Amino acid sequence: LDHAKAEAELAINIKKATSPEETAPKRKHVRSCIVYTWDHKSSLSFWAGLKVQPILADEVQTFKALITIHKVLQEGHPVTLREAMANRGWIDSLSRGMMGEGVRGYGPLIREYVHFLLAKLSFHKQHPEFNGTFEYEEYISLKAIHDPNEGYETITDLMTLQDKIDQFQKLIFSHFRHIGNNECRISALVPLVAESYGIYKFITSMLRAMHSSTGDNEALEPLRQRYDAQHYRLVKFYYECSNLRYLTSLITIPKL
Amino acid sequence: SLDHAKAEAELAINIKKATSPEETAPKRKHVRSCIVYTWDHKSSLSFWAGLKVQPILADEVQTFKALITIHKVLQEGHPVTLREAMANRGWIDSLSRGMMGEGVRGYGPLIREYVHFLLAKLSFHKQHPEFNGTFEYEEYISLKAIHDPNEGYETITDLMTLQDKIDQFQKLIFSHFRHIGNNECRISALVPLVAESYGIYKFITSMLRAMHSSTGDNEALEPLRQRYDAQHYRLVKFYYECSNLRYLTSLITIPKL
Repeated sequence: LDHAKAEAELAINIKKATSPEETAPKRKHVRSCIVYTWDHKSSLSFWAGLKVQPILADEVQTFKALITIHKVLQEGHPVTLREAMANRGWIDSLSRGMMGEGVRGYGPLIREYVHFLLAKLSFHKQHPEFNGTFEYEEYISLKAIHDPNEGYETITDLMTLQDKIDQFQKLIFSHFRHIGNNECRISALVPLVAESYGIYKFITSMLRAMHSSTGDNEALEPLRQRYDAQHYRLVKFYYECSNLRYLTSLITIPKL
Repeated sequence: SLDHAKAEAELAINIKKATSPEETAPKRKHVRSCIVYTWDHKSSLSFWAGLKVQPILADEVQTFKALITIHKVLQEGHPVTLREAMANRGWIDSLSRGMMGEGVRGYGPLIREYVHFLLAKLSFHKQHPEFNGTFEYEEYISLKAIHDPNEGYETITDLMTLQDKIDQFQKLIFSHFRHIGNNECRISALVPLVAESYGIYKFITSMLRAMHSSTGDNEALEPLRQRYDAQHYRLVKFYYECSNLRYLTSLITIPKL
């Protein structure tokens, strides 16, 4: 069967994406996990595949699994987000540090990632119309007229998610050991840049759209103030990212 | 902005849906519509009047949800809302009295405590109209405290009193958590209390810091330092208990003290 071929191949992708190698999850295999969700309009074999891995024995393998999960939530078929809701309990179980076991010290990073991913899934449950990177043009195309009162509440939820990303990236930067490169730690910043920029772009477009063309727009000033605060804070994050040679080799850091 | 009569009619629908008997958080877009109304018309009078022809007191969940909605409108509405709220103190008080007791679902004590807190909040804003409803930080308030330390002392004391009200109320809300049910309606009241407590905390911290440099009288401010420390440790515990609530953390960032 070519069906059994497809299942066998995804199993290899998940395995190799979460190997013991202390670096970024192998891109071709993470890419193949993402593609699988689009090809079959289903992520069920992805979640099943991760559950049968020997990933809890090494905290690097657990951390690489969470990076892979994050990327698949971001870029996979929309159903991936829906099917992730049933796996909240399993995702929460990864926040342990049984084996690893703090020789390289990923425990705090694993707990912070699990907290973030559950917060991401909480948002997508509340706001199912979004895709994994909060695309504005995809979001606003689904209806003719959009409620600015829903828009206000949605932005404050996104800003709260932006705060979790900023806390998490700062924790990753603190864990950088001086000599000998931190490629696995730095690789987690790749989807965090994508997440934070996705949020930034949407809030920019939506907050602009909500402003009445003339008048003071007094009601939106709390969002403007928090938007500006998060902008300058995101500039600092992206400046620190642009000075990492390994991170800039993987992605283009947004300007802002 | 629409026709006045038609605008009040649409606001009535928002108030109705926000205060429905569904044991949930007040439906957020309708609470937002109530807040936005005050900015659009530069007046909260329609909101207060709209609440008067919305039956809520027969159902404890509706009454508690109404008090959450009132709290959010006081926080985020046009500044005139706080002034116009003063004439509705008697009515807010009436929501608790005509006593029920516990109630079937146990919102009775939470209702009475929310009314108690909201009256204390309005008492503060009457005495101290320089602040806004959400205690959005303004450095100017600490500058006033530098130049008028007698006034600053009294304002810090009153801020601390309001902080104690929030601490007592949040403790009561946590004690009424039930293992059956998502606790969303109860937890949706904690959200504005966390926001308000932090705003108060930032003001107390900055004003008390500013007053030590200006006056140089460590003996006179010692009671405020003693109370500050106590309230700090309480607030850490409050924010710690909130950190494990996933509905709350999805809506607001908990401060790290």
